[PDB]
Amino acid sequence: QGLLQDIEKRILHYKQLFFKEQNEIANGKRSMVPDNSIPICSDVTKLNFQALIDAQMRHAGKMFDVIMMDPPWQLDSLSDEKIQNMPIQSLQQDGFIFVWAINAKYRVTIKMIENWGYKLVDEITWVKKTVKIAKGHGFYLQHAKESCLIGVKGDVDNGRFKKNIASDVIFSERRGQSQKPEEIYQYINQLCPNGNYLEIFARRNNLHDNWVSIGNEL
Amino acid sequence: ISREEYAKKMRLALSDNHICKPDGTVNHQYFLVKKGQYWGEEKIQYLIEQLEKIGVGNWKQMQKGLLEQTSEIELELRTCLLFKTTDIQPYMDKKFTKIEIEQIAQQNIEKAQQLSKLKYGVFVV
Ligand SMILES: C[S@@+](CC[C@H](N)C(=O)[O-])C[C@H]1O[C@@H](n2cnc3c(N)ncnc32)[C@H](O)[C@@H]1O
Repeated sequence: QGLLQDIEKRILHYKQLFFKEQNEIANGKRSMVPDNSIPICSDVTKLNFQALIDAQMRHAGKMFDVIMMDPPWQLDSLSDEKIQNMPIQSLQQDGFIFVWAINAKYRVTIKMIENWGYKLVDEITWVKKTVKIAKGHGFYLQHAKESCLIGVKGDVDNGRFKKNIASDVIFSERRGQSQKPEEIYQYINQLCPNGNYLEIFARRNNLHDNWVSIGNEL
Repeated sequence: ISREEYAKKMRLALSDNHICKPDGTVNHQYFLVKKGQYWGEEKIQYLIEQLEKIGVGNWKQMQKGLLEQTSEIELELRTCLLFKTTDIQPYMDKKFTKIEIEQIAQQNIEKAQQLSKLKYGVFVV
């Protein structure tokens, strides 16, 4: 198909973009990650949850007002007991906790946030639009949504948490699955604006301003 | 906005050396490239320093020492950035010095300007 000059032409072309990007990177090119995300790459197996405690408490008299997670359940295979052992008691003193629960673990998570001492009160429901419905193989029913369980503990009667401000229904697409809708952080803002946030088991696409994101893929 | 210094301090307090720049601002350079393929500032020093004594074309010899991981074949590829030339086939197999590199650039970076053959900050052949 006469392509020695074809394959040699793409090489020097592809090398130019490297040469281009590797220059822009040196020209102060901005990545998409906002300038207030606090990304921490670690494995929650080996992390010191007193280094994150001692720091935040010092650089902010508060603790975390909202806690997110989307843990990975063995069905990158993190065991059920080792997630239950993450000291979430000491990271959060007063606020809410948002944890995403797939259907195989929907009951597991309710047990999970209760041993940590919270109190189930709500559940966000993220239905999937085709662009307006999802098809998911379930053993008993077709799955068309994922749930994000909401627990709470402490005094939320402060003005720090705007009550009656967000819904339980979300209508985003299946963007880059497994990725969660960005509308959650907007809801966490309407609930609790300008506050200390935490998102365990997060990725590049989860970084936001004021969000402390922990995840071994950052 | 005090969230800036709060974001500035907490990044300094806990983030890996790569993810956070010494001043404390987010260093996007690591975030722009996928995975842990970002070439550490230390790694660049390591390649500059490994390359001069070992020499170009010694990649089979080159991989074994300085870069603990198996480096991508790129060592040829990255070197071009140091030498400011799209085709290092002229410089290949010649062992160089750690100081010689920059002199090579200024001439080619100048030549490519009078040759109009300068793109992306590196002499294009
Ligand atoms: C199901 S995902 C959660 C993704 C998240 N929903 C998001 O916003 O995209 C699981 C992620 O947890 C992170 N992770 C996996 N194992 C981990 C571990 N053992 N310790 C810490 N983080 C881990 C990895 O990024 C993996 O990408």
